[PDB]
Amino acid sequence: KVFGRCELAAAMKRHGLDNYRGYSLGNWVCAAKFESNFNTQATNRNTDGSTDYGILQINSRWWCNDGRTPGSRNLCNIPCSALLSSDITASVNCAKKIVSDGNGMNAWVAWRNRCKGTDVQAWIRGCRL
Ligand SMILES: [Cl-]
Ligand SMILES: [Cl-]
Ligand SMILES: [Cl-]
Ligand SMILES: [Cl-]
Ligand code: NA
Ligand code: NA
Repeated sequence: KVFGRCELAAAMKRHGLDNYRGYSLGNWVCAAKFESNFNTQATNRNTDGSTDYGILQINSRWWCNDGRTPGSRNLCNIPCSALLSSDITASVNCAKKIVSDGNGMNAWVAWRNRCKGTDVQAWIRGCRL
């Protein structure tokens, strides 16, 4: 599924991401835009052989099992393909574990490089939430 901007913000808000660990909703929408262009079916290979999956590009080295990342973990206890669903529950619940790991949203390189220090509230401007 390709979400609209405000549709994704509302979905994220209902699943409890708004101000989760102090990150206002616009941070999450900004990260999703630059990680996946709001497409739940996004996948992208990494140089180390791991793969990033779904709307928040969650990687198979640490967080999910895809059966082809040797020596990896599965800390969200899910198959990586669950992260490609039109239902974002698994992505959101796994992202809550990631953002709580110690480095906050800096775990998402694209958030650090494209969202951190910018007016992220612009990403939810105009939305009925
Ligand atoms: Cl947009
Ligand atoms: Cl914030
Ligand atoms: Cl959903
Ligand atoms: Cl933090
Ligand atoms: Na915001
Ligand atoms: Na894995």
